[PDB]
Amino acid sequence: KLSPNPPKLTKQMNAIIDTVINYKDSSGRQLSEVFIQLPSRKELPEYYELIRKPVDFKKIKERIRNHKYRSLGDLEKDVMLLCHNAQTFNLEGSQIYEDSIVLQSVFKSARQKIAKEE
Ligand SMILES: O=c1nc2n(c3cccc(Cl)c13)-c1ccc(C3CCNCC3)cc1C21CCCCC1
Ligand SMILES: [Zn+2]
Repeated sequence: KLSPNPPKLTKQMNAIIDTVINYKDSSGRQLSEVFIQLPSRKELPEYYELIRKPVDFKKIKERIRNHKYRSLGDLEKDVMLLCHNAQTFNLEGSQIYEDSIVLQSVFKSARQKIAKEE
């Protein structure tokens, strides 16, 4: 039986992503900043050539709003993809690559705290 996303579920998804977006490291840097929006096609076409399924946090929020994720697992898949793409395009040890590893962890913590699924 297909059915709409319960408002409870949508609110959880938004709280989890807000936690990830709002996260600041110990120096006060908001790690999500560069990841909110993809590079433009014009300025970085090689990104769109190398990366099969580009995604940014703007698109993830839109997919929540449009009820494209049907589960926390769907949401996780897109956040993991975002981070995977970062680690695909960017060099090991770069700030962006390292940040993406932290954000994966922040996501997994936020999901545990906010959904309490265990
Ligand atoms: O993997 C990413 N990787 C990058 N960006 C991403 C944005 C959202 C999601 C992901 Cl997963 C990435 C991103 C965005 C904008 C610029 C800039 C914004 C300022 N003018 C030039 C393009 C750059 C980038 C890089 C690629 C180039 C090196 C830095 C990170
Ligand atoms: Zn891959």
